[PDB]
Amino acid sequence: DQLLGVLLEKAPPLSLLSPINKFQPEGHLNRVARAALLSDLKRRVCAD
Amino acid sequence: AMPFEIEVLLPGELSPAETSALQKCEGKIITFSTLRHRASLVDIALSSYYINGAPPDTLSLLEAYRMRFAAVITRVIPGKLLAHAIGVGTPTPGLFIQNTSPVDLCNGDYICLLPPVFGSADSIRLDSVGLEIVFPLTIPQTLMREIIAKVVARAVERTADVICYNGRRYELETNLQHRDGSDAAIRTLVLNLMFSINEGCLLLLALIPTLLVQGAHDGYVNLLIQTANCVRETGQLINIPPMPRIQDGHRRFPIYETISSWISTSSRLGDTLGTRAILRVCVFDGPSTVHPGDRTAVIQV
Amino acid sequence: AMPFEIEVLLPGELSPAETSALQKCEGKIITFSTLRHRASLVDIALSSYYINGAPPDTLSLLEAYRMRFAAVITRVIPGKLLAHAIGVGTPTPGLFIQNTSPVDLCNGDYICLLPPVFGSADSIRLDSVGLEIVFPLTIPQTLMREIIAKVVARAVERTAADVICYNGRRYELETNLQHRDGSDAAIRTLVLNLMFSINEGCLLLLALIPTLLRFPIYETISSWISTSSRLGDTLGTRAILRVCVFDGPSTVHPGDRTAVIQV
Amino acid sequence: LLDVEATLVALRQQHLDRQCYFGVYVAEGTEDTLDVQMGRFMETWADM
Amino acid sequence: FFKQIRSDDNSLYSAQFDILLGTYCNTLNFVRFLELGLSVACICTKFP
Amino acid sequence: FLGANHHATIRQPVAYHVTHSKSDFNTLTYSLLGGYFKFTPISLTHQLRTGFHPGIAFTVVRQDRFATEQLLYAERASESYFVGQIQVHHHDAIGGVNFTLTQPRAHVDLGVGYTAVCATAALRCPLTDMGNTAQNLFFSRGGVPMLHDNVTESLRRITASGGRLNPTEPLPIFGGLRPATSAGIARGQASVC
Amino acid sequence: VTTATLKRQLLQGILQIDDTAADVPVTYGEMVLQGTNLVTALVMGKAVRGMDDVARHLLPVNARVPADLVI
Amino acid sequence: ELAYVRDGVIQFEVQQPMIARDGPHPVDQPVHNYMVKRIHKRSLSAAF
Amino acid sequence: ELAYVRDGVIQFEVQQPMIARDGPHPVDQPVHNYMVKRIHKRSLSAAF
Amino acid sequence: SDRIAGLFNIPAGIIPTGNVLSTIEVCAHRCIFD
Amino acid sequence: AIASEALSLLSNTYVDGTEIDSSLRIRAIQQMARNLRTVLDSFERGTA
Amino acid sequence: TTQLIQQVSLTDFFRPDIEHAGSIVLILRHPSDMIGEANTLTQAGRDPDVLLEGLRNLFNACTAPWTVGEGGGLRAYVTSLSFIAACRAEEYTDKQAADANRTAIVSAYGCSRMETRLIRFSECLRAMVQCHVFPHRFISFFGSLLEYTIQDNLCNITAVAKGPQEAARTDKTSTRRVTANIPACVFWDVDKDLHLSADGLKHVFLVFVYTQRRQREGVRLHLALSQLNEQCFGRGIGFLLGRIRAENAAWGTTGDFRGLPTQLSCMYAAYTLIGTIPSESVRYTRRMERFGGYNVPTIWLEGVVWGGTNTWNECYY
Repeated sequence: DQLLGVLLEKAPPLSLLSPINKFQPEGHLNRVARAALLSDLKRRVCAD
Repeated sequence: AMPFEIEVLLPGELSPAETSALQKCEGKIITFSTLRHRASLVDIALSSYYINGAPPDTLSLLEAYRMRFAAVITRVIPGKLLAHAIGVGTPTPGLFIQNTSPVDLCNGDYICLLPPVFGSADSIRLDSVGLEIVFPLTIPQTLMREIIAKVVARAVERTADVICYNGRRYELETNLQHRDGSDAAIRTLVLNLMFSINEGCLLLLALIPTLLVQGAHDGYVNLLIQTANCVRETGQLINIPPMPRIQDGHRRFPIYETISSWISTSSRLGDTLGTRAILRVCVFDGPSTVHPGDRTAVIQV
Repeated sequence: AMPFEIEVLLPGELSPAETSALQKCEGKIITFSTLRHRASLVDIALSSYYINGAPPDTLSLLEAYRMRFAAVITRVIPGKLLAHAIGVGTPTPGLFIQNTSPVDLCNGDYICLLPPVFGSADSIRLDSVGLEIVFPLTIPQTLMREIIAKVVARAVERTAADVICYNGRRYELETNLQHRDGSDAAIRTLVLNLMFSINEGCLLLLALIPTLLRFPIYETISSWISTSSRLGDTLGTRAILRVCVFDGPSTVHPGDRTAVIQV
Repeated sequence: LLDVEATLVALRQQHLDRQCYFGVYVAEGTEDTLDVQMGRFMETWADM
Repeated sequence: FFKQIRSDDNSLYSAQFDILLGTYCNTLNFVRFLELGLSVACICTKFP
Repeated sequence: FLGANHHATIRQPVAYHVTHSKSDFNTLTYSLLGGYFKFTPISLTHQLRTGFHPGIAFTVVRQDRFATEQLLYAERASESYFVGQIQVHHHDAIGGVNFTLTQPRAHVDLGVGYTAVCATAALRCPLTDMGNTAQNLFFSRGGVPMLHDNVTESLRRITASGGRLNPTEPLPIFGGLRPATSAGIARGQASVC
Repeated sequence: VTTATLKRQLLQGILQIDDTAADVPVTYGEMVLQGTNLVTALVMGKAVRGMDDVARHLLPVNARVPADLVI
Repeated sequence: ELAYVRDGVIQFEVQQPMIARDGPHPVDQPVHNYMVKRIHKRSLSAAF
Repeated sequence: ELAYVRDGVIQFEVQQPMIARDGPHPVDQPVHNYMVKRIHKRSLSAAF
Repeated sequence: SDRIAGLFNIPAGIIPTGNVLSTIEVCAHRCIFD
Repeated sequence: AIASEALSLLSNTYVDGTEIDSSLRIRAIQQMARNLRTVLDSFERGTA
Repeated sequence: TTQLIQQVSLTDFFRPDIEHAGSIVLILRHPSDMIGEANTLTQAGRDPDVLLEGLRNLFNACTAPWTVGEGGGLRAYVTSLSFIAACRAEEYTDKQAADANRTAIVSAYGCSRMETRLIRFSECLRAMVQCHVFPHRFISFFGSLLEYTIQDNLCNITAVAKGPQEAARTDKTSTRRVTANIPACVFWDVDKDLHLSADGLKHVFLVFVYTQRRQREGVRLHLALSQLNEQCFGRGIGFLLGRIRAENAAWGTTGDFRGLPTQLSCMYAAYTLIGTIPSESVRYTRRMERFGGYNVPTIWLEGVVWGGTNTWNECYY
């Protein structure tokens, strides 16, 4: 029970973690590309 | 040393399916007039409360409940009922009571005992000996002191019924016969009152206007001047002039004496009009909310 | 018969400057809303005493210290912090205490809690975690009336726009400054309830019989008797400890420490 | 809705500028109304 | 200077340590260019 | 000396509106009519209770709660679990003795990136009706009150007769202004707007 | 990890059950803390897990149980 | 003996490969990342 | 390897004798005087 | 601040206990440790 | 005197498998023994 | 199962070589507090400098007068109950026993200037009740004397503060236990007055009595022993002291409430709960006993479990 309880409060949602890995290169993104990433996250959240 | 346990001998002439009726009544409070280790059943009946041959009433029950020794049933076996005293000074490491009232008991509250007031008494009808066991109500210290306020306000109108708590509505009823006790209640009231108005009270009256203009400045204070009030009215009715100064000025101070005299009255007021606290619920693991009927652990106060 | 010991997981990431005060705060009294073996550090902190989304006054504490369970800091290790519950009857052996009040406690006197009504609370700043802690004062039960009355009657005199003594020592109450700021705010709710609760008495009494020397009487009387009893015990509280020494200092000066027994 | 005390307090702390005082002032006098009108007002208007 | 006033006071029984539970290291993957499938497009030849 | 702009009962906007109405000499007469209704905590209690639009718009915002069926996936050896040793203590309780068993433990995650991942997949029942239940600001003991307390009490009564979320009728001297719990709940936890 | 209904919905056509029974260990690890990591745990406030091996570097049973394995 | 640990720690030590490139640019250098994290403490309880 | 020592300490611990007395003054208990001394560093030199 | 530093010399070269087999850019996730 | 957190160790409890508790118990034993030796000598001293 | 307490004090108001074990000892607050307390508590039209004179002339001839003010350290802490009884032996109704007590305690102490100290203490108490600074607020119950050791002008008392009486092992002459005993002049059974006369549990109270009539002050204390609880005990004594309550209610004192009686003028008695007797019925023996060379009657109780929470319950009503 407690192991599963710990495992829950540790995992971020899939619908956000999935694209970040696909936008990994030079993973200190510049001022701009971060905006494109966020504007597509606000859709990849509602969409699924 | 050891908990001062008390035993009350039930008679052998008891109904078989009445002992199992008394067994469920574990964790409830009975009282005594004389505190002996060996006592008998009639001494905890309803007849034992009789003022003189007549069935007692509320304003007579609130003088018995603070002139009797409270005690808690601990373990009952067929032919022997064992209980422990409370306000005596003996340790009671193992103690548990039942939620006698139809209200909820938050954790950490203080518990004061109350007479049957909600039209629903759960007594037991003992047929062989012809008795009746009055089980009081374990009401928290706040709901009590409000119930007592309402009931005494009604009793003064017998000498010419709705409360809110947690959002529920409980309506009370009583029997205000035997006027003399209700009378003595009034002398108690006026004896609390007269000592409250110290000589320096005119200096507090000197502020009634300034409390109203300040009353229009905050959202809390304009409610402290709620419409039903003598302060706001007299601020509209009776303004106060100046006064002669303090005699023996360079040493005394009247306001300190005022409120110091008032606080003792504040301590003893609900004490003598209701009853002193006897218990305080303190669980260590169980749930805070103690639903009606459920039993819980308590420590002396 | 086992002491009700309590463990508080003192988290890391605390600057040693704060632990240097936590070690020194070995003997102050902390309170829990409910009594648990394994407690938190957020349960003790002032962030629990909030009432209307804001820090409380010196009146709200006067119900807090009645609806919470006090405990004493028994010993501190660099990892966690321990305590023993005091309200219930447990055989806790050590159970010492330290004086947090500008009053010398005599021997064999009983003590009651009292919020920081005068002077700012000697807090402890755990800002590296984001909370602070303040502790109650320990004044002998013989002075509770005197203190809580003199300060309030001083506030009333300062509203319309003095020293307490004990065992060969006079402690000034004004503390030599115009404290009509802040102190004029942390208490006003108490006197506000006070004056409006006493004024109705001098008027209701005259309403009944004025020759002693539809605005219902039967309902303003309840609001008078209910109120004056509601505060009637939040102020007139009872003792929880007693100082009993066996070959120690005769008295205890403010800041010192000594051992007690439970009432 | 009608509580603007503290808001106005914190608002009268900005970098207020030397704005004109035409529509936010009032006065009075004692003459003939035509005289008052065309005199001390209309001739100082074009400079106020 | 830390004299024990009466006798055998507290804080002499702490035994509160902290332990290094273990380390972790990683090793890289030495790739050779000719092993890749991209080497087909070019004819590498040394020329000292 | 004959009234300024920012203090007058009628500021420039009304005259602007009467200058460029493009209206039909008939509804222009009526257009100004509504424009003279007050805007005060007692005006709207007259305009709204009788179907008048006092030239102002609101944006409702209600937050609800939906029960989900989560889905969890974790990686091998993503957590190191250290198990302490059991210890037993006891204390007398109802009737007799009562025992208790405690055991300390600890954990730390061995990844470098993110090892576990969560995905809320299914949909259970909605726990709260998406209904109309307005919020009554009168619960608060907030800022400055009016100057005639009868007007404040009148506002409270009028508003409380405009819905069902409201404090009890006799306001206490001190407390929390709890609302009266109804005797029956039907569709789910009421969401306040 | 999931719920019963999602489990059943995934075991119809989306996931092909590969193995219905697998092997897993039967015994925990241990941490002893004796010897050199005990002298240093008391004179100072430190101790190393593999303390007895790092000083040389410088200078079990499993059983079969029913499960639901998938690809 | 978990009851006596003030805090258990661990260590990660990862390296990253580089890529040789032409000019002009700051030449890439090998990097070394060192990591340390703490443990949390939990417990259980049962009673009869 | 004296060049590597940041600081080296040596410690003492003495237990004073105590006498039994009589009187309405408090009793005496055996003290424990702890202490810690630190090493001073120096150097020499000679040249030819 | 940062009591966690200074206990043991951070690049403590005792012996590895396990391989990491991740090799991901880590500077992006500075937020979950020392 | 004997202080708590030491008296609790000196009390005739059960053996805990850990060695930390045994070492601490021996420490407390030795401390109490030295104190007792001092106090016993104290009488033969103070009689003079 | 018991609880002891210790205190080092002067031996001027108390000699443990003279009271026997089981006698109640009382504790005093610092006299310096009375100054400020009377400074703001005295009634208008009355000067508290008479209280100043009382205390000052008292402490001028009791012991080493210096360490008058603050920081005295070594103070006159404890007093015997028999002492405070015999300096007011002119108000106890059973005259002969109280008079024997007085002459015995005047002869058993130092022998020199105690007549002086007694009249000083009596005058001091009179003055304090006259300036509306009551003695009950300054004198508390310490314990029952168990064992002592004295020196030149200084003592060291150890007394029982909680628990059963006869569970305290002492190294006296006869046998290692001891029982409580009080002078027979202060004993006042409450139940007898109301004639309840029932066996069972009985509390023990420590009750003061105030008679403030102009320049005719009066202060005396008893040790009550009744069946009543702490709630209705006040009603009971207020009842059998009817004349005194009026004796203070009458002689105590547009328009103002100034000139109407207050709590301070209408007070007559204050009491505290100090113990319990949880036996089958109370037995106690009045046997005449010797204080060294004189014989005085005492009350020998049995099985008293000392209580606590020293809160004073007042009676002006």
